[PDB]
Amino acid sequence: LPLLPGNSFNRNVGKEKFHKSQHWGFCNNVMMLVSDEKPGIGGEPLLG
Amino acid sequence: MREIVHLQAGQCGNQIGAKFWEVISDEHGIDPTGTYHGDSDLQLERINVYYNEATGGKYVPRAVLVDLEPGTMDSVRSGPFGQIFRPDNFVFGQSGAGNNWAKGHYTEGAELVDSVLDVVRKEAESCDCLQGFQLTHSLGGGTGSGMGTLLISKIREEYPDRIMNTFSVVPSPKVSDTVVEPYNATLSVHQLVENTDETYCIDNEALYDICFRTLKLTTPTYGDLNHLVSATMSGVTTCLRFPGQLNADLRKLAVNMVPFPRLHFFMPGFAPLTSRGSQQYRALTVPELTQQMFDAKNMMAACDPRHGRYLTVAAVFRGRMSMKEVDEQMLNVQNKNSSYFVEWIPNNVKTAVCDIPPRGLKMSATFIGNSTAIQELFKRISEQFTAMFRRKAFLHWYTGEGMDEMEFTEAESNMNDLVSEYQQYQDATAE
Amino acid sequence: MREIVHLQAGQCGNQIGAKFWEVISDEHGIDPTGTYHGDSDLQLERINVYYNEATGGKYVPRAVLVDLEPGTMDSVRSGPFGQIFRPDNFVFGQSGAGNNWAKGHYTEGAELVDSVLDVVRKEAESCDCLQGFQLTHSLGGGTGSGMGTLLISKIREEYPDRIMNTFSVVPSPKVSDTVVEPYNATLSVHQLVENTDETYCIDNEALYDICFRTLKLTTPTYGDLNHLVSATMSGVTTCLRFPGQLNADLRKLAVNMVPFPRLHFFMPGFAPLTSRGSQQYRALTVPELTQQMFDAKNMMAACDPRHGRYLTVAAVFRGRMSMKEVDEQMLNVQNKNSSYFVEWIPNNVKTAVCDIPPRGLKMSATFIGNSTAIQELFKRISEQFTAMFRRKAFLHWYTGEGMDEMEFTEAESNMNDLVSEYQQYQ
Amino acid sequence: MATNYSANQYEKAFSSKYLQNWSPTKPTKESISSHEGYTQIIANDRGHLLPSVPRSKANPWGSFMGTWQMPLKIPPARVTLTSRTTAGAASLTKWIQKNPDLLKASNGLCPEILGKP
Amino acid sequence: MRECISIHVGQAGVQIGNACWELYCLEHGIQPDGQMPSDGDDSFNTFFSETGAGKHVPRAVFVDLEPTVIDEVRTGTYRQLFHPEQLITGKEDAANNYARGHYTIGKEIIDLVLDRIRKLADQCTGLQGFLVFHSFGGGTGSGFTSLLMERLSVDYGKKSKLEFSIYPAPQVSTAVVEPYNSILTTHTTLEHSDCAFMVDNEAIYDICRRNLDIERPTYTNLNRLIGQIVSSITASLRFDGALNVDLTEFQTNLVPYPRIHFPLATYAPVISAEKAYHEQLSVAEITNACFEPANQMVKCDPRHGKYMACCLLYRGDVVPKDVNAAIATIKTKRTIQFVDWCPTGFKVGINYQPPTVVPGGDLAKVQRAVCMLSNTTAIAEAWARLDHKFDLMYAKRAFVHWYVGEGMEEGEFSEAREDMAALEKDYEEVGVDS
Amino acid sequence: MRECISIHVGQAGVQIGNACWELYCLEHGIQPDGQMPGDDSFNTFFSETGAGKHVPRAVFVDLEPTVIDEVRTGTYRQLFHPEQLITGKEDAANNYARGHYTIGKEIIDLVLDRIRKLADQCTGLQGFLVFHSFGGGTGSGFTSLLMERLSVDYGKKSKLEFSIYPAPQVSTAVVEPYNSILTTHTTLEHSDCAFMVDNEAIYDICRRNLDIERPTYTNLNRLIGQIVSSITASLRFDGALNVDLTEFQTNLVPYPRIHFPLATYAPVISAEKAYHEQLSVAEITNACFEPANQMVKCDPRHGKYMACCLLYRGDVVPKDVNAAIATIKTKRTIQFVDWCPTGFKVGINYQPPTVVPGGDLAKVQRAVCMLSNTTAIAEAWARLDHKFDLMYAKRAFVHWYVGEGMEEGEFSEAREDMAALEKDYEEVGVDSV
Ligand SMILES: Nc1nc2c(ncn2[C@@H]2O[C@H](COP(=O)(O)OP(=O)(O)OP(=O)(O)O)[C@@H](O)[C@H]2O)c(=O)[nH]1
Ligand SMILES: Nc1nc2c(ncn2[C@@H]2O[C@H](COP(=O)(O)OP(=O)(O)OP(=O)(O)O)[C@@H](O)[C@H]2O)c(=O)[nH]1
Ligand SMILES: Nc1nc2c(ncn2[C@@H]2O[C@H](COP(=O)(O)OP(=O)(O)O)[C@@H](O)[C@H]2O)c(=O)[nH]1
Ligand SMILES: Nc1nc2c(ncn2[C@@H]2O[C@H](COP(=O)(O)OP(=O)(O)O)[C@@H](O)[C@H]2O)c(=O)[nH]1
Ligand SMILES: [Mg+2]
Ligand SMILES: [Mg+2]
Repeated sequence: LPLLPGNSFNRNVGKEKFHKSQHWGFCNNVMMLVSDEKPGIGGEPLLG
Repeated sequence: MREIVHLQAGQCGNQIGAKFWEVISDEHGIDPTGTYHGDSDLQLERINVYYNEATGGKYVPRAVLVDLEPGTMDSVRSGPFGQIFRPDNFVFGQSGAGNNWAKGHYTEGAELVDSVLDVVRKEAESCDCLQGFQLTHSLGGGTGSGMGTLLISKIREEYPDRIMNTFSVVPSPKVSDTVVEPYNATLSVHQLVENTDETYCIDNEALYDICFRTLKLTTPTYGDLNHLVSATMSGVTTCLRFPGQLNADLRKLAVNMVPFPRLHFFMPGFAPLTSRGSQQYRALTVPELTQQMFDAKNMMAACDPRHGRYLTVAAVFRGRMSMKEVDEQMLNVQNKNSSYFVEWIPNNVKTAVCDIPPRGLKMSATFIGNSTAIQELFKRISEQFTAMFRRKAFLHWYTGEGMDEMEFTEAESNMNDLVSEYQQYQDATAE
Repeated sequence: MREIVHLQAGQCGNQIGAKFWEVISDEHGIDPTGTYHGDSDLQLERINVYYNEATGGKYVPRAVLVDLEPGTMDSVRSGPFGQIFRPDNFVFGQSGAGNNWAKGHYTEGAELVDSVLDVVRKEAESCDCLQGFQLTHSLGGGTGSGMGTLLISKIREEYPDRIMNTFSVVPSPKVSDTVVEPYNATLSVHQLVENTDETYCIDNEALYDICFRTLKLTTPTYGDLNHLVSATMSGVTTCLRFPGQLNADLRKLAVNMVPFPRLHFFMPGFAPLTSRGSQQYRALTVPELTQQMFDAKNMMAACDPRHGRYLTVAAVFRGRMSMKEVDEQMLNVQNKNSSYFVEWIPNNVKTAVCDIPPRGLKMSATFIGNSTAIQELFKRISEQFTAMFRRKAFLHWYTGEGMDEMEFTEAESNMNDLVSEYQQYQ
Repeated sequence: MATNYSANQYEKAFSSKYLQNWSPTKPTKESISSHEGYTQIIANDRGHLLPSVPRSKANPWGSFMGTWQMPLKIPPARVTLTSRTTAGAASLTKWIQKNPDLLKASNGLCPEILGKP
Repeated sequence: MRECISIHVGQAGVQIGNACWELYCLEHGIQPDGQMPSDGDDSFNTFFSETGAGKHVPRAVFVDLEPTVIDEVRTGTYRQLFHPEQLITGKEDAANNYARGHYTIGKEIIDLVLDRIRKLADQCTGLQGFLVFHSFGGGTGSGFTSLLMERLSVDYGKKSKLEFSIYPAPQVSTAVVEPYNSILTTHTTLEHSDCAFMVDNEAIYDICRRNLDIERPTYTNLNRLIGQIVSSITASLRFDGALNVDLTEFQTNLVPYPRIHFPLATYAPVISAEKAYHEQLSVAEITNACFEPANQMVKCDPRHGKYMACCLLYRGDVVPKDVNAAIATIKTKRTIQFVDWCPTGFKVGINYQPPTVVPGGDLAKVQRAVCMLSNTTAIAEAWARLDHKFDLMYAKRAFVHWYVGEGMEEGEFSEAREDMAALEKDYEEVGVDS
Repeated sequence: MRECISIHVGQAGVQIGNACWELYCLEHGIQPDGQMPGDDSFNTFFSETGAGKHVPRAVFVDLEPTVIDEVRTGTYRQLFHPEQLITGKEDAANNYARGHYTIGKEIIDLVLDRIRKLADQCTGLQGFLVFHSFGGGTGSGFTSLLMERLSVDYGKKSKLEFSIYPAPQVSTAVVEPYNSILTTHTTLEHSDCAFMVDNEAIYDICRRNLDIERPTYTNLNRLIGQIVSSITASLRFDGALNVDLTEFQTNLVPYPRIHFPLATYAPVISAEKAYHEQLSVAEITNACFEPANQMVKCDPRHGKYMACCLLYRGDVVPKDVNAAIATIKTKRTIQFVDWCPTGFKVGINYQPPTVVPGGDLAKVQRAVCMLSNTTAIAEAWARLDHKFDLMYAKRAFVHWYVGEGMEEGEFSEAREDMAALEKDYEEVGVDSV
């Protein structure tokens, strides 16, 4: 399945806990990436 | 030697760009880490078009992600390919647009364009010979419509002698995902007609209808629609980064499909979309790509080309194929239908051929059509705009934020002059 | 190079159409999967006439299936040979016609011609040099007679200089499987006389006669009747896809059959059909074929040629045979019978010879006969249309869909004139 | 949304019966008029119509007829005068003509008359 | 995608619905719980609907004005099959009163009934029509059914509305205001219906006594027979056949004129297991048994009248050649008479699946069967007798205050009697040969 | 960052706050002590502390201790901040004048100080959600000047309202028309959008859908909490396309005097009927338009829809939404005004609703909440005006209001203002030829 139009499937079929953290935010009046150590969606680590 | 800088405006632009960079990372064999894991030697010849080299052999995209509310920006970063974009390329405020063209253009989108053009200048001055700019946005929102046109009008006066390609999600005829779609669409099209070099009108009705009656999916989430749009974007720029027999880049295509300066709205299409249940029933031949390219059900816009006259047509092929078959198929499809092509232009179709087909595919083709039947979109938008505007519906949200009421009337008048130009060039004769 | 596009309308068109593609998939050695499993290399010489080449050596038919209800399309797809058809060629609505001509022509069938002509235009332009079209329907229904005549008048305006064939199942005299049968049968013959090149009249009464006294079948289901029709549809075009000593296509038979453009209603027959008990009591010769071919019990239409005059006659032989014995028998039947043949046309019978017989059989022949005695068919319908119409029975199902009442009186006068064209040549 | 706009080439997929809605249907705008120039403003800031603008005379809230407001003797929906007498079919036309409020309603049973007696 | 909505109104409607839906469940192999044991078949989509958890819910609406008929269904064996809202229940019955069932009590629950009908019809993906099961004599089944069909024709444009009516028997009658309710029903129903298959209890009693050899039948056997009839009608939709009939074709093929939509229903063979051992059941015998006057399921003799149109539906191990031969044998007789303006009098349908056996039943296990819907002129005598009873009761203005004080004016009686008097002349004008 | 401030004023607001914050703790996995058993989706509602303790961004306001002491004593005593529960001394006693002019000025400084202290810790504030009831003395009188001072301090933040409207037949108080008139006359100019419910419609829904013959206020509070969670779920969780708190402010208020939507939720069924019913995307949005499923006792067939907002949660794909919306679009019984040719907004979120233990709703895979602005509210306004001037024609109950601080001309000016409001609705409904 070499990524053609329609050659994809839902990752969200049997998944629960669709959360989202605040990776992007402001600190010291500066646009920043706040943390760099945060889970992806539902507690899952962000691929390394 | 021809770098392309990518602009992603709004949440629609952010999701479509996050799919597009995934698609061409798969095309060039770049892993989600950022390194190169590929087999051919041709995938590294032209990679500076989209990627910047770093220290350690890392290729990072030449894209900037502009938004106002970082919710979709977090959703972009929490994805599969969210770790390849540089964190300095993410630009965001702290207040929502709220589906307001005034909030996107005047009040909240005025303090952010300074940062956006700072980042855009930083990316554009690193290129050895910049080709142009690409933009992804939607005409039914607050940040894509409100600030995307501001970015267009800023970077075009900064860089006049370049090209501007827009992939714009026009309002749907029956979805109506926003109540103030006619206001936002009219006020954005009035800027696009003056400040855009090429516009591609991509519509969600046509995307859904292609995705059922041609691809035969049952549950088409937005990943599939973004994949179709991303395949169109990859097929447009393919001769720039892969060799072939007859090369044609974006400037050449714009030259050969824009005969008058106000006429730069295009219908796209993609050709080998094969059904999930019917792939042993079809053959892979150039006439079978052409028959699907020129099918009226295969356009990515909700307008019927049979209602007007094809001004110009461009076809970009991918794969190893014979030139005689391609030329005779374009000649046959021109000659057999003499009522859907303007008679004062012979040879309405440009052809380009690239050597490398997409991965897992044998042949490919992309169709870009400049047609007079695009006046139906602007006519519907103008009629809905006057139906709302005659009654002062929803006007306080726009007028109480420093917008005069003559702006609406001048936008309507420019849209009506444009559709009059389209009607005149439909009704013109050879004599 | 000479392609034939098959159009199937109705449930009668779909059950005949599904049995037809089962027959010529065995002549060309095509499995239910679709690939080729055969012994001769001559079977693939002319296979582009009926099949479209696909990837991996798979052949799909050039047939479009049209119906206003998927009730019969589901039964076709669940059969043995239901996997060969392209799934984009199935065209179907969601409301039946209800054996009403007005609904199938004006109200319900008017939406469905938007989708059919997208499929017909896709298959017709993919050919190299289109020979002509083909239709299978019934004149006693709502889909076959209603929309099947809407498709004829729409693909003839697009493609005027072609060959239009119809295998139309006319109503039977005593069967009468529809109460409103002559309204649909008269309003459809009025449309066939102006828009069709050749028409083959098939009657279900005559197919019952053959399966009783010739084939001696105790239980003749419609699987066997749709075999008899499909053995004639493949015998007419057998010179298009097989070599011979003297060959004749669809156009060559129509030139030699039709002396005046209104007279194009034929009567088919097949020849070597024999019961299982009398298989060993019969010798295979060309006079054995010519005797059964001209038999009045062997016609597929409920019209007796002994009551009329043979205008023109054709025969399409199959199998290796001598050209003297073929040309001797057609002369011998004309010399004895000087009353059943017209006098201002000498040598009424045309002959064609193919070389490849059907599998497991030594010789064959297909009979096409234009006769004056086909006026028996149009006169027993015009007496039943006029019987119902003067009391105005069942008009509110037709006039209530917008149809004018002068259209009924025009369908009388076009068909009452047609029986007077045939009388003056008897 | 007083107006429904056609999808031009995809209008068949959005027909009323294909979307599983078997009742009658609001009309679809097949053809679109073309204007020329900006639109004069006819309404107030509060949405009120200006004094010079002509107005309609129907109910400002709608034309819905409930169960207890519909006529006691509702006319039929299929009316064919093909086989009736010249006076029997005349009573059918007067029956439909008697109640113009049912024909004008948003629900609006609209019989279609065909034929001659 | 050939769906069909069942609307069972009245006590007769509810009991016939129970007897029908038991047969449907056993035909499609669905438990009383609602789920098929083990078992990708979709043939039940005509009558059932797939919940995602593998449970099938019927496409029927049970309507009543009294709780003690629906409560037996709600606490019976099939208490888990039906949806809770599909069993709609009134509070106080109409009590043999057309005015009560039309204007006062029937005007209340009609919005809820139409809402549930709208939900089912939006669930359906291709709709053949509605089948309304009711009785002319009863207050609910007459009065509520009249305005149900009026508002149903208002809501849905020209869809098929088939009727299964319990006609008043000529001698046996439970009620006494039955002619009043029947006149006031049919006068409204004339312009708002498509076809009305009629069966009455006296003829089915005689059939069940003579043929099935049951000395004391109840309503259960009659409702089983009616369920067999409706299964034979819908078997062409549900199972494949040689040539099959839709739900619109015999609406078109049995109604020759706008005021005449009253066929009669007959089934063959209705024989017991002691006589099925002896009798050979061929194709000709069952279709000769349909045409007999004693086997007719309406207490009327068609030898007085002339057949207008016929519709035959064969099921089982049947070949079309014997059907053709037997139809020719019926046509060549002299005791069966057809009108002169109908030379093509028949319609034929053929199906493969034989009728199923319900345990505890009465009918035998057979290989072939046949149903018939025939339109005769021999119902003008039934209309004349019913108008006799109406006029005889109405000359003294008896039982009239029970309608006048509960909703309707008094001139509606005279207008309905004039409409039926015109219908008599309609039938006699149609029945004259030219 | 995308975060809200909740203001629960009155006994109704406090009980709705209890039912809301129990649900919020359930979705974010916060124990009643206030500590998680990492993820930061709670930052919309809960704010961290250096001791690992999460405190809500809510302010409970009341003029009587007997409703706040239950919060201070019960299960969630360790969760709420001690100064977030502000309690007066004597109640407003069903008096708008007592709640606005005498008792309301004693704690308004403390309430505004606490609101400012919450907004200082807020880094980017979406807006305020005010929960109140029209028919209560505190919930109208104090809420009026609370909205006025919030508009004075915070210039253009979103101030969404969740208001218990007076039910047409069921009613508790007697001066309910006086209180409702006098609070609408001020919130008309000092509100942005007012989502409304009433008790009788939710009683009917809980009776005919959940088969609960004897509901209490707890079931109603849970049903309102589900709606508030469905509104804020686009901020808290990720979706295909999500909706901010400004977007349905802009897309439902066409005119400054017309900001009164109606709320509807679907599917609302029990576990005994979820076994039978199949709840697809089309059926729930066909159920939203049904008048028996409305949460305001009114019939929208007698009116014309001005605008609509749909919010989907769960296992939902976009073309089912599109097809069901077109099926709605092609129905004659649903009518729209003539000047709104694009009427809908659609938002989609991924996480299905969370079931509360001890509750009554069965949990499902998908749900939808509708916020519909329609013309058929002129019935409610005209009936309420009829009750007001019927009571006021002979000066009943007026000495109670006059002796507490207001002039009697305020009654006549408020009645004239809503007399103008009725004309506004009528002239908006009038078509143009
Ligand atoms: N064939 C048949 N007829 C029935 C059955 N039950 C009742 N009937 C007939 O129905 C007639 C009376 O009407 P019902 O159906 O009992 O009652 P209803 O229609 O609900 O009218 P109300 O009692 O006033 O509410 C009687 O004359 C019976 O002939 C049945 O199970 N089978
Ligand atoms: N829906 C709903 N309404 C409530 C609830 N609690 C109280 N109400 C409404 O509140 C109204 C009475 O005012 P309250 O909220 O009890 O008290 P108040 O607003 O503080 O006014 P005062 O008692 O005078 O201080 C009643 O009409 C109820 O409709 C509740 O839990 N749910
Ligand atoms: N093709 C596509 N369209 C999208 C996507 N997300 C949103 N849209 C469209 O964008 C339109 C709304 O634009 P909006 O999100 O308000 O733009 P914004 O205000 O700039 O963020 C809707 O009509 C959607 O159909 C996506 O991922 N793919
Ligand atoms: N020869 C033949 N005739 C058939 C077959 N099926 C049906 N018929 C005849 O077709 C006539 C009616 O066709 P009908 O079903 O109304 O066609 P439709 O309305 O187009 O679906 C009947 O008289 C049947 O005898 C078949 O398989 N073979
Ligand atoms: Mg009863
Ligand atoms: Mg209190």
